[PDB]
Amino acid sequence: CPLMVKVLDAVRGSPAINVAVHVFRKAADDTWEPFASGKTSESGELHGLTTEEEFVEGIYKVEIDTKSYWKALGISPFHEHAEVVFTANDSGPRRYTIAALLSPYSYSTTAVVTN
Amino acid sequence: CPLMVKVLDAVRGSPAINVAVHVFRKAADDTWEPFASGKTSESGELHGLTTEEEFVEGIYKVEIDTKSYWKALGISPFHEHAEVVFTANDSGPRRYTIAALLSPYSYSTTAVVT
Amino acid sequence: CPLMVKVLDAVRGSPAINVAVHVFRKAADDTWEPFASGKTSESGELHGLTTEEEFVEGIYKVEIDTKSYWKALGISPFHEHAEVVFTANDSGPRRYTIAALLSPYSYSTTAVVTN
Amino acid sequence: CPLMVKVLDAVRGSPAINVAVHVFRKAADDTWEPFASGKTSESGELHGLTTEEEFVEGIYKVEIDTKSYWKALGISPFHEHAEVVFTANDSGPRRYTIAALLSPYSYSTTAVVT
Ligand SMILES: O=C(O)c1ccc(-c2ccc(OCCCCOc3ccc(Nc4ccccc4C(=O)O)cc3)cc2)cc1
Repeated sequence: CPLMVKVLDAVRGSPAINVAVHVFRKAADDTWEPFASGKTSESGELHGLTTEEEFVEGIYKVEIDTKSYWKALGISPFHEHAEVVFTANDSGPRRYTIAALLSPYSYSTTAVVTN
Repeated sequence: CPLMVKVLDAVRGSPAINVAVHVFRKAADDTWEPFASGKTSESGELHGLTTEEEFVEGIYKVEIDTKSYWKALGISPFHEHAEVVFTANDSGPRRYTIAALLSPYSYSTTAVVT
Repeated sequence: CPLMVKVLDAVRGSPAINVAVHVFRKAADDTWEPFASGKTSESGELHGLTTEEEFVEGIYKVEIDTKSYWKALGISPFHEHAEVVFTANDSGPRRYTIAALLSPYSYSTTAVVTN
Repeated sequence: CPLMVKVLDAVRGSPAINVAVHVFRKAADDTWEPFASGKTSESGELHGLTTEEEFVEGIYKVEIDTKSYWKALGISPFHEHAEVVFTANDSGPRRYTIAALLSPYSYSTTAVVT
């Protein structure tokens, strides 16, 4: 599938499990429209967000709910969430993986784009 | 100086200079209102964004214009911008430094609160 | 298998392919003894370094040959290599993944340890 | 001051204070010879390690004692230490800053050469 998210926890040295992810797509009126959502599995991966057909060209926001993750673990973090904003599929369909590493005061994201 | 932003370039091994940064505060109606802005200096740092008097508790967004930065170097980047969204909290320490490390397909951010 | 390495390239937004990895284990005389080696695949992953039986307790060094990687791409990087040094299997067998993100002047490593 | 080390703690959102750092230079016989050492300050930085006169071209190793740092906070970390190994090269810029970001199971390092 063309959009996947994988999250690691740098404190525990583990997949980040049960991380909620909401994806938005910029609409014609310039608002963020809800596009897809899900949560990471026991492997820290989130599969099945969308399909090739539905994942059209656009500007997408992948919101990773890092505060809700840290608060569900009873930890007080810094950030409200991690925001990944990117233009997708503007040269034809690609497959996008958003990889994230989380600590309470830091996060890091990288994109792996394949054709 | 309660808020400082520092931006580094992981490709060239340098400060990220002349990067535009826009800070917003979340208003009561959930909209982002402009709060402060600037360009990073030769050291990749942006000082003097706000004062202790103006910088009250609440949710702030720091938007870093990474796309223009990369395109000026002739590099096509992945992100439209980098975003850092956080709550400022008078409990605990007073000075927030937001540090960003940039690559064309990656951004990392950490907070140093002292 | 109990020791895996996965590497991403933050410049290209791709797996880091053909990255050489050498693993060492501290011997009784305190020298670094060669233990296993390999290179990342087209997926940026390196599987098959060792076995449960051979991967005994010890202090291991995973050397990721980042300079050779960047130089094979004709790019001049900063670091000679990335070094991951850790005690393994001291509470029983675990499975270790060393995840790395590379840029010419930076690198990042995280460990995912499962039981 | 051609070489500076700065260390940050991603768990607490603070400088990593009183972290021991040992710098070595590679000798002709491939052994690591002591070169300079220190503890990070209250700002998490370590200044005054060397001078331009002593810091000649060659391969250097910066070893950061992250394991003691974490254990003093009551945290069992993954790494025995962090290592940064690099060639110092008079071609191009003169001042090397080695920045490290620490978590118990992760370390990241970037170089800023100006
Ligand atoms: O004050 C100052 O001057 C100053 C200077 C520099 C600073 C830094 C230094 C280093 C970082 O490092 C950035 C974070 C590290 C990169 O993150 C990632 C590491 C590993 C992976 N890997 C994966 C994660 C999930 C799934 C799969 C992978 C994989 O296959 O590799 C992704 C991102 C950030 C800031 C801070 C302050």
